[PDB]
Amino acid sequence: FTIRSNRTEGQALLSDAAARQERYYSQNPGVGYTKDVAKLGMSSANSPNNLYNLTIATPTSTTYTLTATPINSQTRDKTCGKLTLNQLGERGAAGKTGNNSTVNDCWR
Repeated sequence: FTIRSNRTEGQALLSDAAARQERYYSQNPGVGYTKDVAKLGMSSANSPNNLYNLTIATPTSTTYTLTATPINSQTRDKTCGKLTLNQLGERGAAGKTGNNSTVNDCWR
């Protein structure tokens, strides 16, 4: 249960939620993406071991940015902090986005 190993759970929270966004959109034509985790078929915005909490922004009806914020013991993760993922598949960490060393290492 290193901070580093625990990041896998945060990454998965985001990737799984992105897949759910695409399904929700397809299942609900004309409605757009959702900020409600229940509509994604999730019973909690927390990751299974309560290491990250998922929040969702939908800047437009056809875009979303997912944020996994460390909670509980994972708040010690100063290096990677909040992980992010959007509808384009762009990954982020520690306030940065894209194909760079900081983001890439945080997604390992």
